[PDB]
Amino acid sequence: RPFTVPNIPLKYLSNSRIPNPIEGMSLSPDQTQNVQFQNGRCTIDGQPLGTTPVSVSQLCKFRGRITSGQRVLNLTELDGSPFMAFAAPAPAGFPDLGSCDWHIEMSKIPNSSTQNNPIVTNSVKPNSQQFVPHLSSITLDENVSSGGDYIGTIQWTSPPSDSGGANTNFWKIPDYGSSLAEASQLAPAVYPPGFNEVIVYFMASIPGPNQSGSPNLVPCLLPQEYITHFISEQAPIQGEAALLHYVDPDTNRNLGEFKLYPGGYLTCVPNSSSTGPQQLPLDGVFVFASWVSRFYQLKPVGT
Amino acid sequence: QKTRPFTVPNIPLKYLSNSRIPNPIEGMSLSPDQTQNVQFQNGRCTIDGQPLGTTPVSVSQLCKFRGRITSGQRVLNLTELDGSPFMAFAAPAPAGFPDLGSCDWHIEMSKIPNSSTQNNPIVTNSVKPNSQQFVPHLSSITLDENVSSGGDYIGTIQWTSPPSDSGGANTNFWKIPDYGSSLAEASQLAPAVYPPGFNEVIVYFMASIPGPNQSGSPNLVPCLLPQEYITHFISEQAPIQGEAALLHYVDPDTNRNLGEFKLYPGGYLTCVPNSSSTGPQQLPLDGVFVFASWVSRFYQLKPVGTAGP
Amino acid sequence: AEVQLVESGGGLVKPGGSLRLSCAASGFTFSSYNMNWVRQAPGKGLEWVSSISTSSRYIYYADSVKGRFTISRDNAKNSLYLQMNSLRAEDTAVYYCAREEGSVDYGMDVWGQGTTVTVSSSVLTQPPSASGTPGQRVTISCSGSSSNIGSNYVYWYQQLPGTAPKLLIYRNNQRPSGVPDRFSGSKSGTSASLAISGLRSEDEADYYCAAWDDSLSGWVFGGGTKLTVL
Amino acid sequence: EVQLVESGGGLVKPGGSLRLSCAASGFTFSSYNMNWVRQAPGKGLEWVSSISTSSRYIYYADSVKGRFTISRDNAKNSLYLQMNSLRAEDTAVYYCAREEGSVDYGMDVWGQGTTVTVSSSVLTQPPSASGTPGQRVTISCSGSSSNIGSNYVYWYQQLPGTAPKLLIYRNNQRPSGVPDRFSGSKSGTSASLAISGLRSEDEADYYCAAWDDSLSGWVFGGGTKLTVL
Repeated sequence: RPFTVPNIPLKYLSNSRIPNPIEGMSLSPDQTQNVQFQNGRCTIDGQPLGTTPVSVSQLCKFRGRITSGQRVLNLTELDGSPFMAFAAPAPAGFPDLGSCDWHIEMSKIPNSSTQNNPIVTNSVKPNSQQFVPHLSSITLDENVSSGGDYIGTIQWTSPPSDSGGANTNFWKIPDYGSSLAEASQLAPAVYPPGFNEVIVYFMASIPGPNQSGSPNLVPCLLPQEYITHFISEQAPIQGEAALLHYVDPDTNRNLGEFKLYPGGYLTCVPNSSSTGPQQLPLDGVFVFASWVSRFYQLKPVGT
Repeated sequence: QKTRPFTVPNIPLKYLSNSRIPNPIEGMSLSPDQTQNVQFQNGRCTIDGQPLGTTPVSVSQLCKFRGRITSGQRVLNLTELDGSPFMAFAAPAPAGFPDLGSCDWHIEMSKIPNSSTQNNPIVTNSVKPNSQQFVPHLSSITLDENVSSGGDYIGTIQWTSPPSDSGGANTNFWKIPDYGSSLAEASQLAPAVYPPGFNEVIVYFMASIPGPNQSGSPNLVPCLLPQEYITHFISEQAPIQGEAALLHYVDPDTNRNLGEFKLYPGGYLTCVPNSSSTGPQQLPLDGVFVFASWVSRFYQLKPVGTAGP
Repeated sequence: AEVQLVESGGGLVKPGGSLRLSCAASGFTFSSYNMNWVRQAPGKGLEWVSSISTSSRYIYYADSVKGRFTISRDNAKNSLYLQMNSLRAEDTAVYYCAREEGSVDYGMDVWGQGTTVTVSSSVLTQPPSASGTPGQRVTISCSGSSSNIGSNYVYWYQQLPGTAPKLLIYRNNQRPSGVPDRFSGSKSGTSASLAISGLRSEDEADYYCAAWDDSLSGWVFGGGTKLTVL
Repeated sequence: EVQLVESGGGLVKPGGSLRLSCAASGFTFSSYNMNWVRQAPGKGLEWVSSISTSSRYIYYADSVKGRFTISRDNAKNSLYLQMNSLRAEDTAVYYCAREEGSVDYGMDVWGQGTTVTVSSSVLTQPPSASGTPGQRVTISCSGSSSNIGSNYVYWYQQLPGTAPKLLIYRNNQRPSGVPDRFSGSKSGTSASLAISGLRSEDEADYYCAAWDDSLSGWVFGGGTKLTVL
């Protein structure tokens, strides 16, 4: 009932859009820019939004049936329950990595084989028209030899096909697909809130090329283990923001001030235009300070 | 005494991870021999927040490895998942290192960070953990094939097969590889876990990894606690206040109690099966484990199960 | 769409009696904005009263009013209400309803004409007066403590004779559209100050500094500086 | 050979101190939980205290909390109780006993004891029972919700003068070497030992024992003297 944040250092926590360790914090390239992720979305009183799952083990996964010799994956839930389009862009944990191709790996469940490799490689173009997860299906790039119940994941990403040579861009989400009066019901956009404040993103890496030849970094608004805490704790909100300290666990010296908003996003004020949380160590811990106002003024983060 | 009250995460079991592979829990099981012991090195955490073996904090760090390999060669020189050095007697293996025994690991891995602009970054390979060069405790393992390009690889077990050079033994996820060293306190394995007695059996949480096995059946990996439980204890660090924590398995639709379980400080869960053909494996998977009260190792549990019509 | 707030229900009330003020909004989608009540004893400074969020989730009261007044909004009828009970001489004021707007860090950017309430049968410190000559520059200072200016942002309102106040400054040193850059704000420690350059005779007005106060969990105001131009 | 040997007790007087020792051999001392059980001349067994293998878990009887502290040194293979501010009520033979996992941590092995002399029960049993040879005799054990109601009942057999031996663990299991004439049962907050086919060698003092959740310690029956005619 008293609001809390898991007492673990950031270095040991998972991204909430890809199931990979957090590698750092950073700002969005345009610091006034809005995002609309469907995963890693949860109110701090514990309501998940979009397609967000409880556990990392169901993050960025898909599952469905496909007919032998065919390309169309009829989606279910990761446990095989049918997917009801009820307030939901796609099944739970379905990837929200927009603006890229998804080179996928999958396998049949349950296993029934006694030899051979059960893994199947394939590809998806989420900007393709038949990419309609919200209407329970996506069309793969190659036919699948053996029909069956496949569960799988994004194995690596590459720049998006049929985009006139655009780059990978993990700040965008896909188009889940809609028809007449059958619109996808998305988690709403997240906005910088004013008061000099920029949103902090937590970066992890997924394999795959990009046109700059740089690391392949996926941002997200919270670590997954924070979301799972909230879903469990369901602590009541008692203020317009929860003020948090990024505290050095060894020294008790707190390394920066942050406002964590009810909607499930975290902000800071950057010191200079160059600086920000990029420079913070990864072995600090976030600790709930007190409930505060819209109007609280954060000491800026950086050098 | 310290008295911060004990809690178990309030999420149904269906939605939580295995703690030995990063995959959702598909069921509960008893061990094939309900007297047998396990020495998993993941899923090992005390209920007061002290992880053992190689247990990582996060599902994202589970059943994963990272090392350098020089191009042309087969020796992977391990580090920790974040790049930082793994010293040659610091633990049985780097944190989150896979602990699935009695199987070949068929792995997939990529160079980290990314440097590429075209092509596929994924390299497949395999390990035979029963081989002599499988010495994670000395900070190196030897892959089966050469790696054409050398660098900093991070990767996972992509699928398993029955263990080669083992006399035709089947895949057996109840066992662990041979690794670790007595030569130092830190390199010693997390200890075996035995059924405590008292007619009690250990409850395992099962999940699935891809892989052919000898019976053409599910390829299911057992562990002792859902990982989210383990991460919760690491945060909470609730004081142990009795030799055993009584838990009820609750149907949250009605908050009905579907049965008593003892959660032991060492980090494992037990019950008493109704009979030789019944047990927790019949329970629904959408239930929630709830702390009831601290008890004795001598607490006599109501049996769990039934089987008729 | 003329953006407008109009209050009503004022008048003469007996001590110990009750009264319900209304505030009719038009020209902007009412339901999207937090609303406040700010009162003003005739010829005294600005006293924030109450504060109510878009869906009525966050409601705040001044301590001099806690237990006696009740803020509510009917988003259907584009209305803000202030029910006043156990009334006393201290409550005699002009009562303004005002709209918070996000683009100016939720400063009160649109006010109403006010309604007078007569019952019959300060924390932020400012200079009381200040004077300058045309062309010259004057600094109105404003000092608080750690729980208001020390923790929160400082806002500046200006008020011409017998008119509603006007947001001058938000976020310590930003200006709404239409506020000339002669005005500049600044904040250091538990203090803030407003600087007016190239002073003109239209700048003749009372100047108020405001800040949230986490100690009181409500707004707090300066005593008002009467700027006089000669 | 497996053996516990106890020492350092003898003819102290009130307010004084006494350090008992207990020496293990034939088994890995460090691998075992250890208790102190004392036995006033002609009276019943009283569990005193208990220490876990690596000393993490320590429990005392309500009547020694404040005055006795238990301890072990697994290197020197010894258990200790340093008894301080002793009164006359502390006069007994002090046994040290070992808990054995294969019998649900019943005390399988007791030493011969050491007598501490000083001068200047919750579970209820019959005081005595008797039976003609070959008969069946039953002894009842009754307690409350916090002991028998929640936890397993154990049974100790103490032969004429001898140190006790575990008869029944887990309500009704029989350790290796206990005839099937001895069966045990529990029902709610009560338990019963049944000896069928009675023999002269069965003449002993029988005790029941359960962990009491309230007291956070062991709790013993008053003991039943079984006379064989």
